[PDB]
This record gives sequence, C-alpha cells and structure tokens, in this order.
Amino acid sequence: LHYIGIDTAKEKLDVDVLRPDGRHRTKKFANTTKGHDELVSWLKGHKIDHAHICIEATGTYMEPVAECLYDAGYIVSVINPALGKAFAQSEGLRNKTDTVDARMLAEFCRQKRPAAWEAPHPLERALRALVVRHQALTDMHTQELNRTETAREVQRPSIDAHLLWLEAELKRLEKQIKDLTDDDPDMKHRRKLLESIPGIGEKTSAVLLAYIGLKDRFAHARQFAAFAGLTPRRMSKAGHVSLRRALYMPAMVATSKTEWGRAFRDRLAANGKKGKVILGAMMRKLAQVAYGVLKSGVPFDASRH
Amino acid sequence: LHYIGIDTAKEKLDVDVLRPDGRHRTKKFANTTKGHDELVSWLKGHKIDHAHICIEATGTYMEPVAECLYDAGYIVSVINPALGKAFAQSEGLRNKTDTVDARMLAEFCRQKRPAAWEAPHPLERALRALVVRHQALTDMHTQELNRTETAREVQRPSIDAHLLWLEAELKRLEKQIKDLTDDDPDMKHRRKLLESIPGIGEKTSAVLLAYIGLKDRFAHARQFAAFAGLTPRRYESGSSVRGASRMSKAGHVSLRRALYMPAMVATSKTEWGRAFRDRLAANGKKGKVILGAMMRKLAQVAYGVLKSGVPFDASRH
Amino acid sequence: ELHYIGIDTAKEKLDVDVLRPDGRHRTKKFANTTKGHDELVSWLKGHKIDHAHICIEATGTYMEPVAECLYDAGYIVSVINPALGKAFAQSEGLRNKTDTVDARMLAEFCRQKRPAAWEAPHPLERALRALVVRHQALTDMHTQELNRTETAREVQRPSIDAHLLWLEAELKRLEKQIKDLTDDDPDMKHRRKLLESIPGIGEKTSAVLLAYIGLKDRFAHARQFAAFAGLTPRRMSKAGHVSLRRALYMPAMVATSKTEWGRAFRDRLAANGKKGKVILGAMMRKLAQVAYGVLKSGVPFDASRH
Amino acid sequence: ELHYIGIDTAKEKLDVDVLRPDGRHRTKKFANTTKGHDELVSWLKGHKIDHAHICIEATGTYMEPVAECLYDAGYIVSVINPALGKAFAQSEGLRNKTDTVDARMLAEFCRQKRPAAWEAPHPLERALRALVVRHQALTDMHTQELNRTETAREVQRPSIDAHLLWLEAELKRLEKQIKDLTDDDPDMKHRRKLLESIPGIGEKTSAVLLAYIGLKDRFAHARQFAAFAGLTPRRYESGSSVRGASRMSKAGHVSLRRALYMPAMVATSKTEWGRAFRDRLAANGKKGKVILGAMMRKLAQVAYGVLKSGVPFDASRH
RNA sequence: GUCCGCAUGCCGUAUCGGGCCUUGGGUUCUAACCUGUUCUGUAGGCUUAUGCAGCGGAC
RNA sequence: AGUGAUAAACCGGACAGUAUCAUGGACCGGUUUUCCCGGUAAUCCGUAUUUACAAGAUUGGUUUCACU
DNA sequence: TACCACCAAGCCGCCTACAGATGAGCT
DNA sequence: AGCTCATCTGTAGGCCCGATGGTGGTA
DNA sequence: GGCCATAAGTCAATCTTGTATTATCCCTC
DNA sequence: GAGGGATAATACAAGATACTGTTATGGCC
Ligand SMILES: [Mg+2]
Ligand SMILES: [Mg+2]
Repeated sequence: LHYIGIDTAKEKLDVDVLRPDGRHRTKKFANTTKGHDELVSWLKGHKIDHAHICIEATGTYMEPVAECLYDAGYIVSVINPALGKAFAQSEGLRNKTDTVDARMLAEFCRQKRPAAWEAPHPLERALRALVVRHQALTDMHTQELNRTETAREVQRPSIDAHLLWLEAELKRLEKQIKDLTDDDPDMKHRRKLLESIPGIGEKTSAVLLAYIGLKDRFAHARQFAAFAGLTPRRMSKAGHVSLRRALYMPAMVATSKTEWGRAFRDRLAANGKKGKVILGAMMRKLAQVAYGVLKSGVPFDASRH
Repeated sequence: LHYIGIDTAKEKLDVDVLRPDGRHRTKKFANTTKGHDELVSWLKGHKIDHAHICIEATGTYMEPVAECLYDAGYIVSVINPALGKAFAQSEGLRNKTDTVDARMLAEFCRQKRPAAWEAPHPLERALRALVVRHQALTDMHTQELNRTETAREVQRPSIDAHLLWLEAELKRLEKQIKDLTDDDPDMKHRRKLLESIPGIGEKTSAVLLAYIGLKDRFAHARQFAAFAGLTPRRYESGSSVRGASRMSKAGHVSLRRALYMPAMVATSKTEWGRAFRDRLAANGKKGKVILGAMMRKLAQVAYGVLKSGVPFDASRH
Repeated sequence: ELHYIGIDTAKEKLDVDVLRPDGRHRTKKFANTTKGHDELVSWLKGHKIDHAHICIEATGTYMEPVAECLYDAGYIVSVINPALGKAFAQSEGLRNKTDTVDARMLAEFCRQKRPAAWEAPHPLERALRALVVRHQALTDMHTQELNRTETAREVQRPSIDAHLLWLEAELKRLEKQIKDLTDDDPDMKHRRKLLESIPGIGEKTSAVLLAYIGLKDRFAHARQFAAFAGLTPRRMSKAGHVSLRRALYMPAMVATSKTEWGRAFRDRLAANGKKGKVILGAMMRKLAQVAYGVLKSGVPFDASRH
Repeated sequence: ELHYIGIDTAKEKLDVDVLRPDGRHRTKKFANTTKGHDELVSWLKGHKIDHAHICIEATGTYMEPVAECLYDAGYIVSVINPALGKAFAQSEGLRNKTDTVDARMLAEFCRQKRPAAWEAPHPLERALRALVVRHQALTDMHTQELNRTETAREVQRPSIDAHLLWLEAELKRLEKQIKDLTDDDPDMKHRRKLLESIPGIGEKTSAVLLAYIGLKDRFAHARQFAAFAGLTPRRYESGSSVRGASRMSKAGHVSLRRALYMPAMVATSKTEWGRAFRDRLAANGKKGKVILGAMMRKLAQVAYGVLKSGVPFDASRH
C-alpha cells in the first residue's frame, strides 16, 4: 500500500508518493481533465495499483481529481484543512510551500489512516446547492430591508424594485426545492418526517435534509449534533455555519409555541440558565432529535420527551 | 451665550443647557416633528435667543433636529463622534468609556467652540444619495460575480439572472446621476473640469462632486486631502521615538475608496502620472506606497482645478 | 493678561509655545540644561511675560528641572498626566505628532482645561520616596535570585548564594537609612508611629504610605487617596501608582487573617458571598482609606470606628 | 515486541501510560522521587517490558531525573518539545474535551511518530551550559543597574554604584571559571580555539556556541544548526494567491539567537568576509537589520561548519 | 426641606517573577548561492461614582 | 480500560447585517522664526475599500444502561 | 525576648520619554 | 592595555513552578 | 381556509484556496 | 468612427456612533 499526498491549487497539483520502502516520488500536474488522466497514467506507470490518497478540502478545486481517483479505484480521503495545519505543527515544520504540504499530507495519511471519502449522490449535491443559493438571496434581501430604514427618498425606488425581484426569486427557488424533494420518493418521505417535529417547517426541513443526505452516514444522533458545531467544549462552533444558523429561529419557535419545547425551556430555566443559553441547548436538541426521527422512520412522538 | 448639548437616539432626545452663570437646565424630548417644536419653544420660553448647540453625528436620526435648530437661527455644530469619546478621556483618567451624555457635549461646546454646521443644498444631498446607492449596487454585483467562479451548475441560472438585473439597474442610476448634473449649470461645468484630469472619468467625478459640493467649503486643497484621510501620519518624539509614516485614514472612507483605481490608471497610463511614479520609485518607494501618494495628489489636484476654474493643464506638473 | 505656555520635553531639547491673550503664538527651542533654562526665563521676560500658566507633561525626570526653574521664576506650572494629553490631542482632531505640534497642543490644553497647579515636593518627601522605590527594586532582584535556587544547577549555586547574601545586607542598610530619615524629622516620626498603630501595617508598609501621602494633607477626601493608588473599581481601575497598590496586598492578607477588625470585615463580605481575592482587593482599598484617615485625625488607630 | 510509553510529569508525581502491542493499556502513578523511579523500573520489569520507547515532554528540571533513570535502564527515551504535544492533540480531533496533553496522548504520539532518541548530556557539557546561562543572567542584571544610573536620584546612587562593582567582579570571576573549564578538557580547548578563529567570534560567543553544539557533532548539516537556533527564514506560499513575507522563524533557542547579534554587527562592519556579504545584499534592496539577521544565520552555519571541518577558519572559502 | 462633615455601608479577583525545550525550504547541494528586522531592558506621571444610602452637625 | 445502545439526563450566549461622521505636518513670498498677512494643481513625509469580497471542509464530552 | 508558619490563588494599564550587549581595529 | 562604533517600527511556540509582609503563636 | 405577531438579544471557531473595482490605451468591425 | 478587452497595484497592523432580520406556530379574521 502506497501513501499519496496531493496539495491542490486552481491551476496545478503537487503530488507526493510515499513508497512502502520509504523513498518518495514527486511530480507536478495541471489541475484539468487532461492533467487528471496524466496523473492516473503516471501512478499506473510506476505500478501503483493500491494506494491511500490524502487531500485537503480546498474550495471546490480538489473535487474533480478526488472523483477521478475514486473512479480509478483508490482510497481517497478529503481531510479537514484544520487537522492538516495542526499536524504540520506536530511535525515541527518550519516552512509552508506546495511541495512541503504535499509531503506532509502523505505522512498524515500514513500515521493517522483517515476515513475514506465518498462522492455525494447527485440529488444531494443538487439539494445542497439550492439550499446554499436560497440562504445567499435571503441575506441579500435582509441587507436591502435594513436600508429602507434610513433610505433617502431618491434611493427608495431603487431599493423597492430590488426587493420585489429578490422576493420573486426566493419564491422560485422554494418551488425548485419542493419539486426536487417531491420527485425522489425517499426525500419526499424523509422531509415529511422532519416536518412532523414541532418547530421544524418547510425551510428548516430542506436545510436539515441537505446536510443529513439520503443514507444514514452518521452512526449516532449525537454525531450529527457535533457535525453542526452545536456541542459544548461555550459551543465548539466546529461545523457548518449554514446548518447551525438555520436552527436558531426554529429553536425560538419550539421553546415558546410548542408543548415539548416549553417543557425543555422550563426545566433549564429552573436550573438557572439565560435566554440564549437555553436557545443554544435547544438548537443542539433539534439537531439530535431530527436525526433520531429519521432513523426511527416514524413521525415525531412527543411522549419520548 | 448659552452652550447646549443634545444626546440623540432614534426615539428620544436628551438636552442639557449650560447657562453663563453655570447652572444647568435639562429636559428630555421625543425625536419627532412635535418633539422638535417643543424644544424650540422651551428654549425661547427661558429667553434663550443666542446659543451654540453641539450634536454628535450618529446618523440620519439627528439630522431633522439639527435642521430644525438651524432654521430657528441658533449656531449648530455637528461633531465627529470619535472626538466626543476622546474629549471624555481628556476630562479624567477614570471616566466611563461607553457614554457621552448631553452634559459632556455642553462642555465640549464651551471649551472648543467648534465650527458651525451648514445644512447641505437639496441638490448636493440628492447627488450624494445616488452615488452612495451606485456603490452599494456595485458591491452586490461584485459578490454575485465572485460566485460565478465556483458556482454549481444548478445555481448558475439564478446568479446569471441577478447579474443582468444589477447591470441594468447600475446603468439606470448612472443616467439618473448624469441627468442631475446636466440640469444644473454649476454642476455641469464643475463635472467637466474634473473629467479633464487624466485618470478621472465619469464615476470618479460624480463621487468628487458629492463631497466637494457646490460651494468651496475648504480654504486649501491640502485640507481636502486631509478630509479624505489620505495625508501621511507623522509620529515623532525626542530622539528615541521614530514611528513609520503611514496613511492616516482619518477621513471619509467613500472618498478614499473611490480614488485607488484612478490612482492606478494615472501612474500607469498617463504622462503626468508616470512622471510622479518614476520620481518616487527612484527615491525608493514601493508600488502600493506610490499609489497611496497618487491618491492624495488626485484629491489635491481635483480641488485645485475646481478653484482655478480652468481645465487641467499639464504644464503645471 | 495671562499667557498660556506649552512645553514638550526631550532629554536634550525643549520646545516652547507661548499663546498670547490676543491669540497669536511665539515659539522657540532651548537646550534642556541649566544654561538653557536661564535663556528661557530671560526670553519670556524679553517678551514682557510676568503672568503665565505653564503646562508640561510628565516625561520621565527630564522635565523636573525646568518645572522647578519656572516655579521659582513665579509662573504657574501644571505637570499633567500624559495619558490626558494624548486624549486631548485626539479630541482636537490632530493628524500628526511632532515636538512642535505637541508644544502647541499643550498651550491649548492649558487654556481650555485650566489644570490644577503643581507644587514641588519637600526634599524629605523626595528623599523618602527615592529610598522606598530603591528598596522595592532590590526586593524584586532578591526575589529573582530566590526563584533561581529552586531549579539551580549545583555549579550555579555558589554564585546565587553569594548574591543573596549581598542583597540581604544591602536591604538592611536601606531599611536603616529610611528609619534614620523618618526619625530626624519630628513630623514624619509622629506620622509613621500613627500608621504602624493600624493592625496589618508594619515598618515596611508605613514608609511606603508615608512616601506617597507626604508631609502635608494634599488629599481632600479618603477615596481620593484610594483612587490615587488605583484601588477604586470602575474591575479595579489600575489607574494609579502601582508601587503603592503593590505594597498593600500582603498587609491586607494578614489583616483579614489575623486581626479582629480585619476578620470582622472579611466575615461581613463572606456573608454576602464574595471570593477570596475580592475581599483582599476590598481590604487594600480600606487600608488605604484608613491610613489617610488616621493621619488626618492625628490620634492612634481606634478599632471602635470599624 | 516494542511497547510505547507516555509519562506526564509534575513536580511531585508521575503518571505513566503503557501501550501494549495488542492495544490494551496499563496505567500506574508514581512519586517523582529516587524511590519512585526505582519503583517504576521494577514495575516495567514486572510486566516483562524489556524493549520500550518512552515519550516525555520537556517541561524543565523535574523531568530530567526520570529520563536519566529510564535511559540507564536501557529503554529508548524521547524528550519532546511541548509545543509539538499540543499540536498533536489538535491533529487528533476538531473538538477535543481539553487542550491538555496526558500520558495516554504521549504514548500515541510515540507510536505514530517514533521520535528521535534523547541522549543524556556529558557532565562537562552540562556544567558549561549552566555557567554560560548564569553569565547571561548577571549581564542582564548589570544592564538593569546601568540604565538606572542614568536617571537615578543622588540618594540612590551609592547603592547602584555598589551593586555595579559587585556584578562586574562576579562576571569577571565567572568568565575565568568558564575559561578554566574549557582549558582543562583537551577536546573543548581545541574546539573553542577553532570557533575563535572565525572573524567576528570572540571569547563570549565561543563559550555560548560550545554550550549548544557540544563535544560531538549531533547535526548532520550546518543548516540544521541554524534552524536549531531559530535563525532560518520561514516561507509562507500556497497556489497563486497566498504569498506571505519571509521572516526569521524564531523557532529555536533564544540564548543562541541573543548571543550572535553583536558578532553579526562586528562581522558586517569590521571584517573582510562580512563586509563582502553585507555589500552584496546591500546591492539588492536589503535593509540594515535584514542584513544583520542574515549574518547571524551565516555565523551559526559557519561556526558548525568550521568545527565539523576540524581545521581553523579558511577565508578562501568565502 | 436644604447645605456640609465621614477612618461609615454598597461596588473592589494585587504585583513581581523563575526555569526548561526547538536537527529549514529551494539550488549550481551543505563553512557556497536565493529566501532573513536580535535579545532584552530603564525611569516618571495617576486627587472620590460621594452615585445612592445611612449617621452627625447647622439653618 | 474496551465494546454495544441512546429522539433520555448533565454541559450549550446562533447567524447575517445596515446607515452615518472626518477642513494635515508643512512648504513658497512679505513681517524679517512660528504666529499673522498673501500664495500652494509644486517639493518632502503615504501599503485603497478605518474588517474589499467569494467558495469549500467539520461524525461530542460525560452520566445511566447492558456485556468483557 | 527572638524565631517561625501562615493567609490569597494565578484572570487583563494608560501614557511620555530613554538605554545595553560584543569584537576588531585604532590609539 | 583602553576606547570607539557598527543596528533602528512591531509581530515565534509551549510546559513546569515561586515570593512579597505582619502578626499571633511558639521556643 | 388565509394572514399577522411573537419568541431571543454584551462579549470571542479553525483552516485551505480564489477574485473586483475604473479609465485610458489599443485593436477590431 | 463606436464596442469590447487588458491592464495597472499586493504582508498586516493601528477611529467612532446610531440601529435591524431570520422562521413556524397559534392565535386572529
Ligand atoms: Mg494546501
Ligand atoms: Mg511629549
């Protein structure tokens, strides 16, 4: 088994093979479809038919080659970049260059032996992309709302026109998301179970499903809550902001309007916890119950809480 | 002469009068048209005819009251908020650094006697409003344009549609600005003089007018350079202390923002610009340091030309 | 007919800025020397300046001679805390810092703020403080070498031991020098005896307190003295003499632990639910206030009042 | 066959964690005493642990005796830079319970990395470094008092003058004690003579350099000794976009880095080979202190070079 | 009711330190070239939230 | 200490933002310092958007409960 | 009358000015 | 043998630990 | 079956990669 | 003569004040 490290850039790839005997092989490639073919050819050139490849999450510049090597039939791992930086410091490295990083990643692979990566389902990729687009347009719509507060009279026609455009466009995406989840019989069913939870509506169901996916990729619900950066360490905040920000207003709706939510708020209030500390706790709980309900395959039963 | 201070908020006003004798008269008001009428009456109630009012520039909530008192005929000073905080710290070592109350503003007014404020011409306000809007739409366009780079294919129809809208809207505002400056013969002429400067185009001239204004508010061109936050901040003391000169940045950000690309166009493509670039480069100045220097020069020539009242002359450089 | 004068000070040079009643400025630079200081007094009297308020920032000890020179000439002198000067320059909206700008900034500070006048301290006050701060300097150095013995290699120990002996001997020499100083003067002898009467204050703390309070009662209220040490909260401000605050911590600790009036104070705050160091912080402030109080009363400490 | 052991050391206690080949752990705490260390060795020999690789943090003087003990017992001992330990913890997960490193973590550090073996210094190497470090302490105290002389009150001056005389005498005594140490050892005498042959390196710097280089040549290349002193430039590059500015890394012994500044200033100013080097970089757009930083690195590298070569400084090579 | 006097209550997390560890990247390849801003120090200044409560005195 | 179970309990302060304010040090002519008066589109002192923007990554600690 | 162990727990200042080191060539 | 002068904006990471003074109690 | 008001409000995740602005010159229909 | 593309610059640090929106549910028409 060889151990390969790839540093990624927009234009180039730096590759570092670490052979069983211990010697290295290094080569640069263009980060293109042609270059990716040159890479696989080069590996099979040196009779490397079994290898574990390690690569940092670097924008979306690492995604094409990761899929290419997965299809060629290698074990690919796409590591969190923060681990890589810490590992470099554990190795005592005194420089940051592309060839240094590529070699560092081969060692990371060998020593740590990280979990294998799997390309998401096309529908999961599509759903995620729409949910991310929807958040962007909501942010822009909120920016333009803030402006109406202090807008001059001459500025106001321009702002009103943009708000109309943004509202139509948000409405269009919400339909595109609905059509996506309705077509797939799995997603249609899984979304309806999420919405059974009091506090989770149309919007929050789409975001949860976009990050949970189709299959059960988490073994336990507490892992999903960790993935969202909601577990304490203060909250770690080591997880997707898009997922975490989506849960805040549902947390308020639950703690206030819903029966099971109030119960949680009251118990924590009795122990002496402040407003946002309870909301923090409820965010984590919603995440954890969301993954719970899906595993069960059964509508939200309030009796358990 | 009385010295009044007004601490402003969205909803409420807080007023503190300082009498010549030294006694105070304080009263809170609503921040409404009705509220502002009570204030003027309450001052004229206590036979306060001549006063110097000092308000701090918190935003658009304090503009109506400032205009109200200016019309009532009092002297109004609208002060930079950072001066207020600094003044409080000059008044003692153990002062609260999260408040400047109406009393503090009355003392500020007495000690410093700040320069009088003047309500901008309706035409100047309109121009500044459109220019500020244009910059906001430019920023939103840049955001969406950055997103095209890495966008997923399902996202691209949405982003493309938004870019078309934003481009059309930007083009509408540009025409709306042009129509404003053309309809006033003072602005039409002043804008033509600015655009005679190599490196100043349609977009930059509109910014420069919005801040320079109709009248000549500044006595000297160097003051306008300071106003934009472009002059180098010297830091020297005795023999030991020798800090490095840097751009002060203590000035209007929207001006400072507008001049960086003009500066880069001047030093690269124009004769008078390259001349300046070469001299500083010889003297050992780095690339972006020369841009900073050219930004200040453009500001200072912009004001100079308008004073001179004649097109840009290269012979002066 | 009062002029306003600002002086920015350096090791070598002075930068003077006279602001006249009519509102115009006169400026000149002088050497920071005895000869230079005489030229300044002459230059002022050559412009017919008899009355003037002079403002100068505390800048090491490089401004102490000129401040004394002008005070003798009959001018009003203010020595301002330089943190105030900086804030004022910001309030004035200045965009540069030079020796010429600062001299002009200080003349305006003088005109606008009209700060309190400065009084040159008594030679005895000036000597007592000199000895006390030197004593702390040696204590800090002794503590350094004492830390070193913990982890010292064997070959280093003869050197460290030798230094500890020398420092201990020197510390006794100063303690005697301080005792001799506050025995010759009848006023200091009485006042030092009054301070020691407080349970929690001994030989060392008494001399520190006497150095900062001084001979004459230059504070109006007790909390003013507590603020001068930086003990009043705002969480403690720290905006005061660190050498004075330093000196009260261990006195505070022995007071709350092994005195009647201290334990009484500790218990009161313990009942209301305060942490250990919060009570010490509180006792430091209280010790400062009582110390000042006892002196103004002029009678030994009485526990009844607390 | 090989076990991996981590030890977490405090002043009073030792926490030990043995990682067995199979994967199970053994844990037992000990006193940080001579009795404790003998108990530890017996406990390992109890469980038939003959070959092991122990990993300890370099926290100071409290961990040195147990390291000595285990080295003599015949185990492989590694004494790691604590900053590596903290970084290793963060490489194991994103949301660890604590940032603290424990004996278990150290045993895992040992397994994954197999760090280089530690070697107990020679008594004379230990003596020399101790004296040199004492000399730097007294120099700093002497500097303090010199600064005070400037702005002292006249009543304070008798005390400051007295202390200065004492410190001057003690520095002089301790310099002679260093000279007597190196003169008595024929190896150290020769190596010190070689270092002084370099223009820019005198008595004070040669002693510092020996204290960190030592009797035997531990570094494979001279550039590694420059890295050891923290004198090499740290590059920061990625892709087209990311491009930081190279600065002195400073990841290394401050004592070395402190010692070489004035030699570098003497070399670039007064010596033939150092003026040559100054002039070349000054021909490029390099500032004074930038050139000084470069010369500091060069002196470290040449110092180690000359010792390895075993022959006095040859100017021809520069 | 008002104005002063407080060694009063409420508010208060001091300050100085010490020791130890550190085996670059690229190149024309290791005492060469490109890439390099040391280690620390010193002195001085600091006048209430009397804000609110108590308590005492005067009118 | 390891393994399994967990929609329970203890630990938990989310994101995104918006608007607005800013009159150099000095130099060149008079006076013969500055100030003041007159002049400054020149020279020396300058690392923009006082947080420029975009994208991607993130599989808890512990307590109960079983088994070794 | 002189000597000794103990209290608290490691969690945060703002400014205005200053200075030293070592080694090689020159007196 | 003693003296002078060469450098000026600021910015590595971690882990282990100790002393101060004054008083009541003890010898 | 459709529309509005309300709940919280002091302060602090880590990294790996990218790109825009305006105005004048220059080349192409 | 109008329309569109290419181009210049790169280590980062260092002022204040006033404010607002998100979603999902149980209430109301
Ligand atoms: Mg990378
Ligand atoms: Mg000064």
